[PDB]
Amino acid sequence: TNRRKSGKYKKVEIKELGELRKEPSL
Repeated sequence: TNRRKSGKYKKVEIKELGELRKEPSL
């Protein structure tokens, strides 16, 4: 498996999983 906890992911993964479709706003 791939451990996404590598760390860039706080920005990277959250951004691409969501900002392409909804606001990156909280």
